[PDB]
Amino acid sequence: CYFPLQSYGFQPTYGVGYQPYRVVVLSFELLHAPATVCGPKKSTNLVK
Amino acid sequence: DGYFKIYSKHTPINLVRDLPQGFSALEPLVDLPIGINITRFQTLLAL
Repeated sequence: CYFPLQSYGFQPTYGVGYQPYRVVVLSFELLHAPATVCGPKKSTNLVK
Repeated sequence: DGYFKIYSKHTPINLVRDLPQGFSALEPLVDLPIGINITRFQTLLAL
C-alpha cells in the first residue's frame, strides 16, 4: 500500500538538473468562439 | 459574430398609455464579447 502523493526535494545547495524549475503553459484555442486578445499595436507621432 | 451589441436612448415624456409617435435613432451604448447563440430572453424588474 502507498499514499498517492510525495513532496519534491529542492534545496539552495543543489546543482543544475536537481534545482527547481518553474513551468508555465499558455494553453489557448483559436477560431471557434469570439476573440478577446492580441499582442500590441504600436503607433507614431501625429503627422499633418 | 459572437459579439453582443447594445444600443440605447433616454428621453423624458408626458405620455399616459402608448408609445411616442415621431422618430429618433438609438446610439450604440456598449459592445460585449459574449459568444452565445441566443434563442430566448427575460427582463428583471423591482419588487
